[PDB]
Amino acid sequence: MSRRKQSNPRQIK
Amino acid sequence: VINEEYKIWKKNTPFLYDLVMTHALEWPSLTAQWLPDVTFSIHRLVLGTHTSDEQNHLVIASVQLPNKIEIEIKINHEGEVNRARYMPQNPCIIATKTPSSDVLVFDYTKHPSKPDPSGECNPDLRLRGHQKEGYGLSWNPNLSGHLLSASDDHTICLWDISAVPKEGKVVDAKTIFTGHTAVVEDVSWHLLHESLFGSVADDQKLMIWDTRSNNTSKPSHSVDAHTAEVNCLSFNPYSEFILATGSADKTVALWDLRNLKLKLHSFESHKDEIFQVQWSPHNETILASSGTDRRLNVWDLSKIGEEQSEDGPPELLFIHGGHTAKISDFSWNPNEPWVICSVSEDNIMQVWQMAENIYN
Repeated sequence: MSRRKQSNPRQIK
Repeated sequence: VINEEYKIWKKNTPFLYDLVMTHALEWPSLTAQWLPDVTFSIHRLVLGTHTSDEQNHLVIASVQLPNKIEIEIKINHEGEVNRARYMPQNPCIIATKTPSSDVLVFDYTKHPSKPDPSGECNPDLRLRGHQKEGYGLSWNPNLSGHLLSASDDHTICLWDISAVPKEGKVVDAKTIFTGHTAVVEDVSWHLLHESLFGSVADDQKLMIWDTRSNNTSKPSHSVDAHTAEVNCLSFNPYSEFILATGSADKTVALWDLRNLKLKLHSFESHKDEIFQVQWSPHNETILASSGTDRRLNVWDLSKIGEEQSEDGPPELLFIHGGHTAKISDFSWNPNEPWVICSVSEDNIMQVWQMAENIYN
């Protein structure tokens, strides 16, 4: 588990 | 707070910038780098995806600049792209860091422009050596095909792929460097000396390594660099003794390889952890940094010590306040001076150029 990326990226369609 | 700063940024763009373009990508990218070739002119960017699902791709985007933004190619990738970097000697070749710990190599010219709907990843090389994922990734610009990688496993791996047919094969690391005692956040070759490279880690150290040394567990120098994790470094392309590091301590430090006992300068203005620092490809006194405070700061070391009338120190040339979320990566355009591309966690990619009167 890496602190450098957010745990919940969101899609823009 | 963010929302108010942003409204004030929007009102001021015509006075602070010669160019601002904003684009919301489908998924956020953790990575950004301008490819070196240019065909208004057409420039291209290597980007990646970070998704909540399994639709991951290495991405090449095109950008039209004065002399719109489009996806030119997506290539199936195993998991999110932690970082992607083109090889300076042949920029069709892109290395990528995967969450599995593999480093993958693609020749993007070998792939269909629409990715395989099956979702299979078909890398030209699979580079083995790490036990954990990571971020740092660096091609040696003086020795073709020598690639460094830094990982959360506390190690740096080096591969030499120059004699390997790019036909899907697995290659083990030629050398593994073990001097750090915590996550290695970044690694970078020196830009003029083919044997030298730096690394920075959560142990608060900058290490300088020489590939000519028989000892892979102890670097040539080990520098107590910051009062917290050191996340990024960058060697100056025009000044052979100078490099910079950026840190969770909110500062960028300036170093001289001739005497690393003493930091040369500390650039102070960021309000949160710094993740990226890069020297200008055009101007030896100019560097930039970005990170968690959503700001990208541009610094000019020729101004250290100058009398001012402050809003910040005199070496702070410009604060880019266009992003409203953490900045994951940014890249100076190597063909159009002062153009930067920056990408943030909220899917936004910005391509911008501060007003000429600011640096002039």
